[PDB]
Amino acid sequence: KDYVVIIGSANIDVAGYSHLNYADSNPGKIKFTPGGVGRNIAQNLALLGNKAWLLSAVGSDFYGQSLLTQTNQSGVYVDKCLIVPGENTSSYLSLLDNEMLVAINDMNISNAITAEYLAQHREFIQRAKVIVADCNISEEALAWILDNAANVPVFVDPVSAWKCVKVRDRLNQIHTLKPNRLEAETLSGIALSGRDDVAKVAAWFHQHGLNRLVLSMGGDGVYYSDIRGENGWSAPIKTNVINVTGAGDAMMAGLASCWVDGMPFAESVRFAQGCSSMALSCEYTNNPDLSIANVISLVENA
Amino acid sequence: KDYVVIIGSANIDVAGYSHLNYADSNPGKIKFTPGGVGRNIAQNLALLGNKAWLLSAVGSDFYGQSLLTQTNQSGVYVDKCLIVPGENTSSYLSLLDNEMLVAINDMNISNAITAEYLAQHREFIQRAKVIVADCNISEEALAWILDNAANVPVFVDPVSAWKCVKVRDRLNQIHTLKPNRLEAETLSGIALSGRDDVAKVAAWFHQHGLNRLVLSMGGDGVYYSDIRGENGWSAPIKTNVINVTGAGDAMMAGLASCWVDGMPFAESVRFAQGCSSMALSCEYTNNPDLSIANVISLVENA
Ligand SMILES: O=c1ccn([C@@H]2O[C@H](CO)[C@@H](O)[C@H]2O)c(=O)[nH]1
Ligand SMILES: O=c1ccn([C@@H]2O[C@H](CO)[C@@H](O)[C@H]2O)c(=O)[nH]1
Ligand SMILES: [K+]
Ligand SMILES: [K+]
Repeated sequence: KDYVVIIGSANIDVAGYSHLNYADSNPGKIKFTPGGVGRNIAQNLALLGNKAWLLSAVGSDFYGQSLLTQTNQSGVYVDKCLIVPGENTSSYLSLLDNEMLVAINDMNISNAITAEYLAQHREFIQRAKVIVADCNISEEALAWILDNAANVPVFVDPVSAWKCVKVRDRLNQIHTLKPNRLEAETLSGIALSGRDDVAKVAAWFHQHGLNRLVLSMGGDGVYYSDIRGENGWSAPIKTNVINVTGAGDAMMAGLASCWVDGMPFAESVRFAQGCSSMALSCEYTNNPDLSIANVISLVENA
Repeated sequence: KDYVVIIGSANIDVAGYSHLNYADSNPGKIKFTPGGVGRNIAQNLALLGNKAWLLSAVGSDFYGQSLLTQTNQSGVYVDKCLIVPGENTSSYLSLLDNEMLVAINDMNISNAITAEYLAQHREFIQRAKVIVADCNISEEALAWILDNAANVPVFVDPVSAWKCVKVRDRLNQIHTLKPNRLEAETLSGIALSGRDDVAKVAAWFHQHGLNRLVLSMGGDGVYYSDIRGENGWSAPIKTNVINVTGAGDAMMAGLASCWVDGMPFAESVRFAQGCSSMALSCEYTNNPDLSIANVISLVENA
């Protein structure tokens, strides 16, 4: 009865492209994918074999319930997700071409994931092996999670350069943070011009009380640092990338899962990279052939 | 046990706008509305009080099942709508601004609404008081409907200038056609420069065997013509137009419904205009306050 709790946003990604110029109902292709950092992480966790509870918010509309249902049949326990009356399920609209042209995000239902709401599941949350939170939620909600985790490790996904900042004053309450270059720069106030500067950035994070840093630098690789002194680089699992979406979602899932499985820091980072790689090689936001098995086959094939 | 059968397309309309410039996830607002000419006509018919069966196609995805469910709880009988495996539910994506910027339509599952499919409901179709078909379906499918209607009146919505053409050779099999200016011009090969040319256009339609013509000219009004000699104009119900979508859908519903209610042609046209007016004054694709009562109140306020 070990379970993982993911507190994040549940979205519908809608992607459309043509086969193009404006003020015209132009023929093309549209796809509805299930999305949202929290939701995607929960799903990757279920595909990794953990029993994952999603604490998110969808609307009273029917498409919310289709998001929930689709998520549930992926192995995720969505029966505490909040259904909000009157308001609409959040979404990520994305206009492409044969390659993004533009994108809209409507994610205000994330503000419904309140302190009140999580407080009604305090005990349940405090009896998880691991809590994973994304920064789509309000500052009040993230503060509540970090203040009432009862020594349950909180893994935090910073999401964006804009949304990561709510983490700055609470690095001492976070077990593992996984920022990208821009996010780390935005948090520390130190430029990540090159591979020379990861040390000062990590040192900044550790002096502000961050237990573990998992820093994705892109092509440079992943730099990981433990406040107890262990640090290192891991070079990318070089891959045939079709779409990049769900990469970080998969990596977060890998980190939390490996932690729950008793794996060491470095090897958990390598495994997580394998996961994100599987994500990079799938047209969909989450890969339904993500497994401990073929992630390990992607890793031993190093 | 009188029922109405609607054979058309079932879509999800997605509308997104900002608070906008490119290569950026712009915070904004997204709405999923149920749509598709056929589906909307069925819904307006249910709100007009008829018991309406929808023969459409949605995908094996979950959002299809949500389209069906929302439509069913709007009062429509969707239990013969086809759920197609492997392929995804069709949709009308719309990028707006505070004013449409661009639109994509993905409507290829409409080609799954086959002759085989309708033939498996031959009996049921042939025992309706009226059949309503849209030109989103294939030429083979429309030809099958018109060839096996068993003297059940077929009301046809032409949909677009591009899609209306499949109606040209089968006007003698159609009870009532409702084209716009552009559609009538495209069908007849006669220019509708002004209100002078409605007579020649209508005469062209009647010599090609069309029983009834309901011609919407926009601000000019609605010109209606019976192959038996009755014709006339009806001036628009001037309204507070918020968005225009679902106008013609509402009008078609009004026409079919009024026909089923034994109403005369002209008064059915006036009533139908009232319906479209209710639609014009609702932000949504279908107005849930469309009713015999308050449309008739929109008409008596003439
Ligand atoms: O602020 C944002 C932007 C995107 N996403 C989600 O992240 C995924 C892309 O990695 C998609 O599911 C998208 O909905 C969020 O959760 N928050
Ligand atoms: O070829 C098309 C284009 C649009 N629509 C639908 O018609 C409505 C607008 O009148 C919307 O629901 C839209 O999805 C169709 O059914 N077919
Ligand atoms: K992916
Ligand atoms: K409308």
